[PDB]
Amino acid sequence: ARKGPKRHLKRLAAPTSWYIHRKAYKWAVRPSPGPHSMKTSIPLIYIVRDYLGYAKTAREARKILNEGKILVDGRVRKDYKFPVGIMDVVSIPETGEHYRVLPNRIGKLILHPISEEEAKLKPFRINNKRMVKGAKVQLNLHDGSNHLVSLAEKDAYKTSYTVIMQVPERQIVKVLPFEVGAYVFVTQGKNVARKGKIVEVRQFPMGWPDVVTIEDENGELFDTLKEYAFVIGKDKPEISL
Amino acid sequence: MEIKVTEIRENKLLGRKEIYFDVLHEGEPTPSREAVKGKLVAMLDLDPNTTVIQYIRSYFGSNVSKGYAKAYETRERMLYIEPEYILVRDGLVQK
Amino acid sequence: TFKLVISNPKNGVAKQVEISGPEADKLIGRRIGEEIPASELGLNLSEIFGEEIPADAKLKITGGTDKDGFPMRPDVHGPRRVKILLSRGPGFRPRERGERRKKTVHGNTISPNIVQVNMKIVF
Amino acid sequence: EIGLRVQPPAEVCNDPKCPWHGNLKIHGRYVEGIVVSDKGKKTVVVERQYYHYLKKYERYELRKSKVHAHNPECINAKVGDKVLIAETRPISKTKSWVVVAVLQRAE
RNA sequence: CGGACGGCUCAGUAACACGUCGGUAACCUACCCUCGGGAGGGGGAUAACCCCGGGAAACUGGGGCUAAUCCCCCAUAGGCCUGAGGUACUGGAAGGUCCUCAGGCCGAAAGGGGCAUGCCCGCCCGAGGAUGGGCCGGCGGCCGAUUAGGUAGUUGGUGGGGUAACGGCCCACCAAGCCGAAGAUCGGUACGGGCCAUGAGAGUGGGAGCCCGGAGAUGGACACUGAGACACGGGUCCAGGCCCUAC
Ligand SMILES: [Zn+2]
Repeated sequence: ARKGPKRHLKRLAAPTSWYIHRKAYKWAVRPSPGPHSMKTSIPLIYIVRDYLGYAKTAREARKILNEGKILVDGRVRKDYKFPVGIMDVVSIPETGEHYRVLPNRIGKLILHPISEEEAKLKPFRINNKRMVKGAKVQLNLHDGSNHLVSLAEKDAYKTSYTVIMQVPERQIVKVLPFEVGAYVFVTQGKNVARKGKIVEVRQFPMGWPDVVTIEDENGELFDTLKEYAFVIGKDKPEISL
Repeated sequence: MEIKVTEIRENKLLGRKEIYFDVLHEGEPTPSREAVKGKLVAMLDLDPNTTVIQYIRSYFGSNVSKGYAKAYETRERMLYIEPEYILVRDGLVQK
Repeated sequence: TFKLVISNPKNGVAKQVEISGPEADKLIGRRIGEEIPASELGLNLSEIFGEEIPADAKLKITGGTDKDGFPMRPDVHGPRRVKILLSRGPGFRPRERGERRKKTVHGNTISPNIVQVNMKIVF
Repeated sequence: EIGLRVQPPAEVCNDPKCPWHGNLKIHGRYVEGIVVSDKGKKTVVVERQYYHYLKKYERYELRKSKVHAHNPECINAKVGDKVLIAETRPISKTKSWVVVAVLQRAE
């Protein structure tokens, strides 16, 4: 009978969304709590050691991280347990490399290379809105982060809109609304990594969530959850996919 | 015995060149680390020091063995990054 | 036979001496926290202790130890033994936070089972 | 307006254990049934029938499940009536459901 | 700061224990992330160390001296309760959050360290997330009638206490309900599943070794410290056994 929290992870019990050889060893790195969930994130050491290849062993990877050479959303990260997730930007300036973290169609996490001009912006989905002391408004975003806005400009922000920001400084630019011609990317579910344009939104009673109907390039229509629909543009992707 | 490079990569974060080469030895035994390093540097214009061979590996019946080496810029970084057992195995260092 | 450890704070020094007879029989029944005039026990501080000590001096009882090696504790009355659950001393050095043990100690009161006594001078 | 779409009662309740006009919250599932007992004070027992499939024999068997539910005064339901119930927090040892509406009374 | 994980075993348990779908608008959470703000003024002791020791050991007494991110106080921020109003937010649904007033109780912080002429590591308050758990419900999973009636805080209500929190969880008062031949209660047997063995299949039988969950640490009870234990290399008692002993 357990008397307290876990500190170990068996490699067969690790998330599906990882590229990981499950039978090679017994243990896996257990992720520390932080910006994303366990089902939408991977530790840095796996990126530095397995996805890219700049290290063969964990000691080498840890030395790289402690020398201060990997940035995530423009911030130095030295903990090997730090979780990297969807829409995060990974940067290596000694090489000039810049990647965006996204999901596959199977549901696994991949690195898409991008340019230095687009490695300065990151979108955030608004998940909730609160009033906080001083009659101010707090926006609670999809990576668990928070941002403050005033009363006067409160109606410009809603709970499935998207906000594009300069990341190390966190300055807002180009609010994108949830609408009926908006361009959407899917993050979870059976239709993960499909894209298209919103066609319709349906609501249900007694706590059941809302569903969105989408049209893809070829004209095929499909459905998913509104909380799984990530707005990235009005009619054209503001970022590369 | 002859050598044939097959892939070079540069690691700027660790500061080294990773070199995958083939070795050809027909009717001969598996060559020695000394000879392999000698020919490697004599060909690619490297300093013998600052260079470590990780492995030479032979396969079932091939006469073609595989090898992997690491070329460093400075001996300080070399010794701060590499573990002592391969340095002792090559001979750069005494216990 | 009672051994005495006589302490002078003014310098921070201590001397051990032996005692037997009526001079010892006088201590019995006396509790910790009581003052005695030295001479009554048949001793003098000047010679054996140190340089010079004003007369009318008074020895004060502070503790001691018995045959088997168990200490006295002031808040336990009587001349007899006890086993009690302790969180701090005297009689117990905890060694860990929130730790408790059942130690045996001697009471507040002197009795012939005692061996050594600890006396402090009050000026 | 409690989340479920039905015609609320025609009387104003003052009881904190009433969804309509009170503080008891409903969240989760909703099912229909038929009252079997009305003897407890503010308490009703509800039944629903369902068929369970047996694989080896390729056939079905009928089963009956019972549920104990809170019955408020503004919504006073007696034996024989068809009724809708909803899940909430624990009210007693055996009651965690509340009546929301009577669909068809009995005689 | 950690030692509450890892590791071992299947005695007990026919149960919301397990499996699956859901819920908590009825709850806690050190380490981590983001944002928004703070670090004011005063005190104290004691281990090491020195002088004496006691005891067979296990262990342990007195006196002198001295530090801190050790301990304490004052203030200010802040937290909780209640009453009266307003109507900014979220949500399917609110006195849940926000604003104003009032009466009160509790009550922070290490401006510490390193470098160097601003940076790195840390301290406290608030809002949210994450991680890890607690609690609730619907559905599903062995044998026996040479076991037929069982239940008395038992079933429910009103009002309270206690809890981190809903709750007969516990209390005072009022009633007579709850379960059952579609098998209650009682007894027997057994950790549950993913899975495994076999067979053309339908099916029959098993569930030690790997993963997830549960329970236990001679038997049986009870507590301290801590974010988290009634604690697997810790504590107290009874039973039971074993060992050292100058008894
Ligand atoms: Zn009403």
